Amino acid sequence: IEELLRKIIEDEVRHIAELEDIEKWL
Amino acid sequence: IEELLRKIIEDEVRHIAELEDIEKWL
Amino acid sequence: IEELLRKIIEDEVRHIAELEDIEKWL
Amino acid sequence: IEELLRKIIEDEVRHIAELEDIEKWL
Ligand SMILES: [Zn+2]
Repeated sequence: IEELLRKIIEDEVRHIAELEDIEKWL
Repeated sequence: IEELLRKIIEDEVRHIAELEDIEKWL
Repeated sequence: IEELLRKIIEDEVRHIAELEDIEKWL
Repeated sequence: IEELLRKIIEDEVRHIAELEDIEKWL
């Protein structure tokens, strides 16, 4: 479970970058 | 942007499965 | 923790709707 | 769309805190 949560956190972190980039580009 | 949003959606979908699994196991 | 995971899942579910809507509108 | 993306980012940010807290507690 701990390693799985780590993977989910890493995804959420990538989403912050990706969504902030979309915000900038729009 | 559309392909990027698709990738983010796919991640969020995986998170639903993963978090629901953690809920079941806990 | 179980109730907190439930709240996170609910958010992720809302994101799928919101991101799919953005996909449609773009 | 820009305001909606902002709301999603805010949720993802809360998830990082919440998931990191779960990691610490587990
Ligand atoms: Zn998310």
